[PDB]
Amino acid sequence: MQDTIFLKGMRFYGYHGALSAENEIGQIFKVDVTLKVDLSEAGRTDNVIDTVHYGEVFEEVKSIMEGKAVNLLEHLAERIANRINSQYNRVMETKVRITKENPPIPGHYDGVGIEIVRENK
Amino acid sequence: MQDTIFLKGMRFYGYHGALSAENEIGQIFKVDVTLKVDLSEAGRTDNVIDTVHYGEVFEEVKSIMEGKAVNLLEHLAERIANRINSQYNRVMETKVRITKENPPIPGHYDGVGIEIVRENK
Amino acid sequence: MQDTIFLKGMRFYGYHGALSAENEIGQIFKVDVTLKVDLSEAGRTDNVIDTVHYGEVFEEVKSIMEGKAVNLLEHLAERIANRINSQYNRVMETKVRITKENPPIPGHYDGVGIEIVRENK
Amino acid sequence: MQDTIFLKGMRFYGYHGALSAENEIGQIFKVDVTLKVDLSEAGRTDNVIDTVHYGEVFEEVKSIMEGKAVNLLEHLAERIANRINSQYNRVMETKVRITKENPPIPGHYDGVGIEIVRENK
Amino acid sequence: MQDTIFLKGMRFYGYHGALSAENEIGQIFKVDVTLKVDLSEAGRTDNVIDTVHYGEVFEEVKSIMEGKAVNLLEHLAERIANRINSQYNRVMETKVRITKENPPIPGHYDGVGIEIVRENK
Amino acid sequence: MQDTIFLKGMRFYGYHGALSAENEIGQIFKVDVTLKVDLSEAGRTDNVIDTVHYGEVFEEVKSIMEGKAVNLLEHLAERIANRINSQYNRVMETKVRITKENPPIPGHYDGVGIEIVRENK
Amino acid sequence: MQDTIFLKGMRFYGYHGALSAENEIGQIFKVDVTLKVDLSEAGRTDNVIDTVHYGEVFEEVKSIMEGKAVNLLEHLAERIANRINSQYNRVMETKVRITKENPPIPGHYDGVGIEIVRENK
Amino acid sequence: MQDTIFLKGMRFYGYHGALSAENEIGQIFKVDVTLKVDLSEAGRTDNVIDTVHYGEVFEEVKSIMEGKAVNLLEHLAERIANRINSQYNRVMETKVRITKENPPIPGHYDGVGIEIVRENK
Ligand SMILES: Cn1c(=O)c2nc(N)[nH]c2n(C)c1=O
Ligand SMILES: Cn1c(=O)c2nc(N)[nH]c2n(C)c1=O
Ligand SMILES: Cn1c(=O)c2nc(N)[nH]c2n(C)c1=O
Ligand SMILES: Cn1c(=O)c2nc(N)[nH]c2n(C)c1=O
Ligand SMILES: Cn1c(=O)c2nc(N)[nH]c2n(C)c1=O
Ligand SMILES: Cn1c(=O)c2nc(N)[nH]c2n(C)c1=O
Ligand SMILES: Cn1c(=O)c2nc(N)[nH]c2n(C)c1=O
Ligand SMILES: Cn1c(=O)c2nc(N)[nH]c2n(C)c1=O
Repeated sequence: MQDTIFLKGMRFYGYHGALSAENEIGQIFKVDVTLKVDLSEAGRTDNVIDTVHYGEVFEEVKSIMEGKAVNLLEHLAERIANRINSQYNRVMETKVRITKENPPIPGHYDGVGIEIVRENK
Repeated sequence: MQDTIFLKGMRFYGYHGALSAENEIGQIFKVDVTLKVDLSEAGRTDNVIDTVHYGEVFEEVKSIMEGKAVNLLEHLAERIANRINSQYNRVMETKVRITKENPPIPGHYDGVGIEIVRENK
Repeated sequence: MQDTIFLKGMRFYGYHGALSAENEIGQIFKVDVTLKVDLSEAGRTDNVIDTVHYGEVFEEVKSIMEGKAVNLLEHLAERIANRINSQYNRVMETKVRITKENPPIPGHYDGVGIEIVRENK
Repeated sequence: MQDTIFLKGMRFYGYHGALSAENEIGQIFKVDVTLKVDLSEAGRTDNVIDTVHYGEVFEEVKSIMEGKAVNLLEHLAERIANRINSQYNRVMETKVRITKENPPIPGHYDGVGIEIVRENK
Repeated sequence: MQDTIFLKGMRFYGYHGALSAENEIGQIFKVDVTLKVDLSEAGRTDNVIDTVHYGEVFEEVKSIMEGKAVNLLEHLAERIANRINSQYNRVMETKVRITKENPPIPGHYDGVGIEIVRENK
Repeated sequence: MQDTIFLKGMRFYGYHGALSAENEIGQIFKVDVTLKVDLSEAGRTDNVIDTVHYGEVFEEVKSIMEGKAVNLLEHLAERIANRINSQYNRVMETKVRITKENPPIPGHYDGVGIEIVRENK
Repeated sequence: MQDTIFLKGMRFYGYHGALSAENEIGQIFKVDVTLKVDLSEAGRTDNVIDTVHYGEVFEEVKSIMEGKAVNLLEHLAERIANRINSQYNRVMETKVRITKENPPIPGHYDGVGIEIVRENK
Repeated sequence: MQDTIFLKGMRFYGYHGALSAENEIGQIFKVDVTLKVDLSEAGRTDNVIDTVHYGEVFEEVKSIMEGKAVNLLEHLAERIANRINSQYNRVMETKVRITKENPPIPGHYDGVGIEIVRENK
């Protein structure tokens, strides 16, 4: 099964970061979420109830990215993946990518970050 | 076999959507279509008859994206995949991606959507 | 005097629009603000008090773009220009540009909108 | 008066061109339209009747770009400018820009084209 | 072995096409070439003789894209793949992608095209 | 008179440069050309003879950018402006912009260059 | 005289900022420099001595952007403009633009900043 | 395990190259680094000590890209991969991509380069 649902380039202003100054000032975090879901029934019925609603998905992502400040990107991505899988049975697997296009790194790069893939149990 | 034929970034203005206001106003839908096809004969002969004509492919995609208004993206992608496979034997498999870069989602993201891969029977 | 202060590409999700469906669903509004201000003293002193603070400027723009829903872009731009000039004497003139990259217009365009220039009285 | 209304990046597939092969095949034409209009009343009242409706403007542009095939870009831009000024008194002046990003020119360039500014009489 | 050598976004103005008008006028063709090659020796020695020279590769691609006019993209990609493999033993496999961002297709899309992967015999 | 004709982003691979190594290796030069021309007659008649043909213009630019290697950008832009004005009476003024996006400058910048405006005598 | 010399998109990682946390962490500053200079002699002679060398210009900009940490953008732009005019007589006027694409501003915008134009005395 | 850590679009100005003129003048090298690392513990603990610090990673990449001049890209990528794996046990595998967007290649392409994947021993 290679069907997916996606939310690309979501961006949030949060105060996460290991450096005290990071949590003080804050920055923009870019998030990509890809969910493994079978979409043939929904594609057959045309009934939004036979699939996963993204607006809802976006609400989960948001509430986490714009919530309490944490240290690592790995913690935010793990809270999002775990949160999405717990609420939706149809999501067979969840992939979370978080990019920090402007970390406290003296240099020229397009962005830094992490990505994780969490299968639904 | 890893050969493909592609039509990237096709965009259509349709009135699909689960929200009544969506079907009223309308929006732009971006579509990516990748077809699995063996192109060595055509690459050998140089005869357009030994391959799949995209302009035709685009016509199928268009007629569906700019046709009657439906509820889900999964329905549009399933009508396109099913329609392409039924008309072309050379297409061993069809992948359809539809992006809604501006859904009724209060936030900042690059786009939301779905993707499906339908092997030809 | 050709010095300016600028805030480019600010984007807000608001429910402004003349069509009822527009106010229902909402969309993203992109805003560009250019202020006429003499920056030689501040450039000489290096004292933020001798110039106009943008973060503050952004707060004014935001509070208007993300406030009550209105009909026209001309009303939002006029509320922003009038609001910026009333609060800052150093701003000799204010230019406001608002773009609706996705209005209820069946077609392919990069965006539509208005721009106004309001000298400070 | 430096207020304006704009429609940027409109794109149409038309068959205009001096070369017979151009009119046969066709291409995409990108159009930018900037109208000189006083928007303080509309910005004051918030009444769409006190300003120029772009969707209407876009309809005029479209009907010309997607109408009969002509030879020059100068003819299309002159038909659009003349057409916009004749229908709207509030438009003090109209600027039309048409770009042919893919003319029959053997080379590497981003695009070619013309621009005209037509004051309303 | 997942090492590769690449030449991305090469663009050529050629007169290939099935439509007579296409061969008359011409257009820009974008080409992506990815070659499978083991680069540890060259990465170890730092000797350009232990690897595949791209400038040479580009010369082969060019001479084909800017040579006699043919009908299909599949023919150009097959002439390039076959030509690269015949001249270089180190290339274990060659992938050719050709995009026609402006074919004679009445519509709005980012580009159309084909891709092929040819293992070296 | 604010009408213009334009050729944007033309790019050529030439060996111009003050540094011997520059003339040896070569680089890509990006060129923008804006010509002042009255386009109302041509816009009225639709006759390409009542205006300035760009393809021709591009040929002049090309023959200079891809010709003998010189030292300065100012020399190339002056040869182009002077060449365009001498051949076309309708061009009331010519503006030439040449960008070196990759000069021998150790740093991170989008590009360097010059621009000149030459009225036709 | 409308000739200019330009350096666009220069970017530097500096620790300037009014907020202590800003000077601690640092960020990327984007700089645009446009110099008013008559380039007809240099365009006539082709002698780099009859014009202003940008690499040198870039060195001045750099040494200031990557030097001691200051409070305002207005101070950096004033040090650059003043520094360029003092060293080059041919520069009739200097324009400096500095953008902070990621200031400590909780929001979504493309960038904030200032611009100044300093005529040479 | 499909988790990764990434640093995309890092760019450095180095003097590497097989052509003497290349080492003389220099150019910008773009680097992409993807590291295979298990991020569930760190995602669970939120402790930066349970993962690989990128700023450190960037320092290794930098010191190599901005160090002594070498001949091939394969040598730089092999020094980076080997250097990252030797210093971090958590990195199960390292992928290095280096692009030369402006090599001494007379043509129009987006960039050329190599990529390697080095599993950690
Ligand atoms: C905030 N933050 C992170 O999340 C992080 N994750 C890794 N792997 N390294 C990190 N650093 C340095 C950091 O500052
Ligand atoms: C129109 N529309 C869809 O097609 C859709 N598909 C999914 N999975 N969720 C959807 N929502 C919320 C929607 O409004
Ligand atoms: C919401 N809205 C506007 O603000 C507007 N301003 C002009 N000039 N025309 C407009 N239309 C059609 C609209 O729907
Ligand atoms: C279609 N077409 C034009 O409109 C045009 N306008 C100018 N000035 N030159 C032109 N050429 C060559 C052309 O083919
Ligand atoms: C020039 N040309 C092609 O190469 C081609 N290849 C496929 N598969 N279809 C094609 N058409 C319609 C075309 O015009
Ligand atoms: C090739 N080249 C130029 O054309 C040039 N023009 C100015 N003003 N400065 C220049 N330098 C340094 C250069 O190398
Ligand atoms: C660092 N910094 C500035 O340079 C600045 N310049 C203006 N006008 N406002 C500014 N703020 C808020 C700031 O933090
Ligand atoms: C500097 N340099 C390289 O690193 C390289 N690597 C390959 N495979 N070919 C190369 N050429 C031509 C070059 O000039």
